[PDB]
Amino acid sequence: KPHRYRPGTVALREIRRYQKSTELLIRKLPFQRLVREIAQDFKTDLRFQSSAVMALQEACEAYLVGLFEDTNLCAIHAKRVTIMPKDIQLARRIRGERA
Amino acid sequence: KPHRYRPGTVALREIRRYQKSTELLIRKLPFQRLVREIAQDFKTDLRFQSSAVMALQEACEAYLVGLFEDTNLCAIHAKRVTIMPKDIQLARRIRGERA
Amino acid sequence: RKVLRDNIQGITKPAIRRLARRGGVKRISGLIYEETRGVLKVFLENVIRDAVTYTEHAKRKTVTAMDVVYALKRQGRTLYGFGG
Amino acid sequence: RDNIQGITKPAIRRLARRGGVKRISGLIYEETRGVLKVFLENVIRDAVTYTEHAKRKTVTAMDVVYALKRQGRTLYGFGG
Amino acid sequence: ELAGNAARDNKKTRIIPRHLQLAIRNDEELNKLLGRVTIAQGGVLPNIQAVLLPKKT
Amino acid sequence: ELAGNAARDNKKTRIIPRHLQLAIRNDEELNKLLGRVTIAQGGVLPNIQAVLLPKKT
DNA sequence: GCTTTTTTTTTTCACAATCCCGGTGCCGAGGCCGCTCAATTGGTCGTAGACAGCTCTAGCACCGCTTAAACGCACGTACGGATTCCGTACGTGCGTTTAAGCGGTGCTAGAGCTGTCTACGACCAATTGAGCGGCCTCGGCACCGGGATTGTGAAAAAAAAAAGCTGCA
DNA sequence: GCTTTTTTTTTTCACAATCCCGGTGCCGAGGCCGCTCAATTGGTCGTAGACAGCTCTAGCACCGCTTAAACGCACGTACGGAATCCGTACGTGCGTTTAAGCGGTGCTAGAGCTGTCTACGACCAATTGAGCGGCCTCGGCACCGGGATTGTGAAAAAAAAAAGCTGCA
Ligand SMILES: [Ca+2]
Ligand SMILES: [Ca+2]
Ligand SMILES: [Ca+2]
Ligand SMILES: [Ca+2]
Ligand SMILES: [Ca+2]
Ligand SMILES: [Ca+2]
Ligand SMILES: [Ca+2]
Ligand SMILES: [Ca+2]
Ligand SMILES: [Ca+2]
Ligand SMILES: [Ca+2]
Ligand SMILES: [Ca+2]
Ligand SMILES: [Ca+2]
Ligand SMILES: [K+]
Repeated sequence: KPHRYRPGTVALREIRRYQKSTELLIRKLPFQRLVREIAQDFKTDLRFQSSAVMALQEACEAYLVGLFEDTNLCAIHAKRVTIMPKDIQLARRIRGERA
Repeated sequence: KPHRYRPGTVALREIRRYQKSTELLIRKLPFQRLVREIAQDFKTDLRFQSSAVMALQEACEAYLVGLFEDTNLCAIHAKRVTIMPKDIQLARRIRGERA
Repeated sequence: RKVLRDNIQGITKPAIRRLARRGGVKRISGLIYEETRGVLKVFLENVIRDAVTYTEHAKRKTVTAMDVVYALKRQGRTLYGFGG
Repeated sequence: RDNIQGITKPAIRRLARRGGVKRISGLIYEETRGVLKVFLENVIRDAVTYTEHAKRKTVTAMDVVYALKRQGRTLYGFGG
Repeated sequence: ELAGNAARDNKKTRIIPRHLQLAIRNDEELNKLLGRVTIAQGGVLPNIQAVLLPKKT
Repeated sequence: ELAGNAARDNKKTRIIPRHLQLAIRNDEELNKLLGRVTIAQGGVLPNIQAVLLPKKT
C-alpha cells in the first residue's frame, strides 16, 4: 500500500488551503524576536506593544504574499513553474523597490 | 557590392542617439490634436495653454519611455531580445497600473 | 468650433520606435505599436480627465499647465519644470 | 542574535503558497529573507522615529501604522 | 451591504475581516479604491494561475 | 554642485535640465528622494542592457 | 496488412477534504447605565468671495512654402519557438527533535493623566528694504560646414574545431 | 593517427557615421533700476505645552507543561536548461509621398484683475443629550467528532497509434 502523491500535487492542495485561510503564516515569537533584533539597531532598550508587533506581522506577511504573486507571474513569463531569485528581483525592479 | 549594416547594428546606434538627447520624440501637432480629441470626451469647447499641451507631452513621453524600460526587462526575463505586448502587460500588471 | 478627427494614429510607428529606443529596446514585435497607442491613450485620458476636473472646478474654459501638473502629481507622476 | 533564520523554510513556503506559487528554488528562502529584512528595516526605522519624536521608549501600534502609511503600505484594523 | 452578504453565504451572523476582504476584492470599484491598502486578517482571493493546474481529466 | 559639474563636463557654462537629470539620476540618494519625479527636458541616462550588445571580441 | 512496441486513452481503486448531523463550552458582541464633554442654540462682528465690469494676454485660425519625416516595398538575417534530450534540484513522506504556544504568576517601567505657571507665538500698527516687473546687451550656445577618428563588415588568408574515414585489434 | 571539410579566429582594407573644431549670428541670461508690498520692529495679551506628581496599565521575565511544527534524511519524478532545427518576422535601405514645422498675419474668447456689497462662517457665552468608558449575559461560534460524501489522484489496465517488417501488384 505505498501511496504517494506525484510532485506538485500537495503543493496545489496547499495553495488552495492557505489562500482560503487568514491566519498568519510566520511563527509569532521568531517574528517578534526579529523585530526586536532589528529595532535595537535604531534605538536601544525599546519596548513594543504586542499589537504593534502584530501590525508589523500582518504587514510583512501581506507584503510577502503579494510579492510572491508578482514573482510567480514573472516565473510564468519565462515559461517556468518554479519561482527563482531573479523573478523576485524583477518583481522588485519593476515595482521600484530597488534599482 | 553595396554596404548594409547587420540587423541590430543601427538599432543600437538609435539607442545611443536617443538616450543621449532630450528632445521630444512624438511629433508636436499630432500630439496636440490627440490631446484635444481626448479633451472633448470630458468637456466640449476647451482651450489649452501651449505649456499645458507641452507639459502633457513631457509627461507622456516619460511614462512611455519608462514602460519600455520595464518592458525590455520583461523580454530579457523571458530570454528574448524582442519586446512584445505580453511584455508590456506584465510591466503594467506588476506596476499596479491595471489588474 | 470643430469636433476633432481620429488622431491616435498620429502616434506613428517611427515615434513609438524612437521612444522604445530611448528606453534601451533593441528589437520590437510588430504588435507593439498598436498596443502602445492603447496604453498611451489610456494614460492621456486619465491625466486629462483629472486636469479638466481642476479646470472645471476653477470655472475656467482653458486648461492650464498647472491643471496638468496638479493632475499629474495626483496620478503619482510628479512633473518638474512647469510650475508649482 | 541571528533571528532572521527564525523565518523558516516552512513559513516562507506557506506565504508563497498563498501567493499561488507552486514550485520554489532552494535559493529563494535566503532571497526572501533579505527582502523581508529590508522591508522591516524601512518600516521599523520610520516607526521608531515616530516613537523618539513623541519622547517614548515603547513602540505603539500607531507608530507602525503611521510608518506603514508613509511607506504606501497603509494598514487597516490597528487604529487608522 | 456586501460583507454582510459574504457572511450570510458563510452561514455567519458576524461580519469579520475576511467577509470585508472578500466584499472589497471581488468588486472592481472598491478594489480600486482600496488598491494600496492591507486588510489585517483579510487573506487573499483564491486564485491559481491556470498553467500551474494539471491537464484536466 | 552636481548639476554644475555635469555642465562643466559637457563644456557648457549654463546648467540645463539634462545636467540636473544627470546629477540626480547618477547620485544614489538624490535619486531616491526624487524617485517619482519627472524632470522635463531631462532625458535618461545612457544605458543599453548587456545582452543587447554583440559579442565583444 | 501484421507484428511489435510505444503512446494515449480508459477504467477502477484510494484518500484527504467536506459536510451534516449531533453535542459542548467560553468569551466577546451587544446592550445597559450613569455620567460629561462636545454639539447645539443665538446673537455679534468682520471679511471671503459672488458678482459686475474692464483690460489685454494669449489662444485659435488661416495660409503656402520647404524639406524633414513618414510610408511602403524589396530583401534576407538572426530571431523566436518548437522539439528533443539529460542531470539533478526539487517535492513527498517517513521518523526524531525542537521550541512555540499556552496558561499563569510576579515585578515594575513607563504610558498617560492632572493640574500649574509662564515663555512664546498670534495679532497689530507702523516702518521700510528686499524682491518684484520692466528693461536693455552681449556672450554663451545653437547651427553649420569641413576635416579627423572611430567602428562596422565584407572578403580573403591561418589556425582549429568536429566529423567521418582508417585501421587495430 | 589521418584527412578532409566546415568552422573560428585573425588580417587586409573600404565606408559610413560620428565626433570635433572654428566661424557666424541670435536671443535669453544677467543685472541694473525704480517702485511696491511684504517682511521687520516693537508693542501687548492669551494659552499651548513644559514640567512635576501620581495611578495603574500593560509590558516584561520566567516556569513547565503538551503538542504541533520544524528538521533532516531517503528516494525519484518532473522540471529547467542546454542543443538542435526551421521558417519568417522584423531590421535595413531605397524611392515616393505627405504634412509638420516654419513665421506671419488677423480676430478675439476668456484669463485675470478691481471695486462694491452682504451672506455667511468664526467666534463668543449658555444649554444639554448623544456618545463615551465600564461592566454584565448569553448566544454565536469554535471545537470536536464521526461517519457519509465527493473531488481529486494515482496506479494499473485497456485501447490506438508508431515503428519496423513484408510481400505484393
Ligand atoms: Ca476681493
Ligand atoms: Ca512623564
Ligand atoms: Ca538694491
Ligand atoms: Ca528679472
Ligand atoms: Ca551677458
Ligand atoms: Ca491646559
Ligand atoms: Ca521544457
Ligand atoms: Ca460599549
Ligand atoms: Ca457603570
Ligand atoms: Ca448576546
Ligand atoms: Ca447555541
Ligand atoms: Ca471526523
Ligand atoms: K504601560
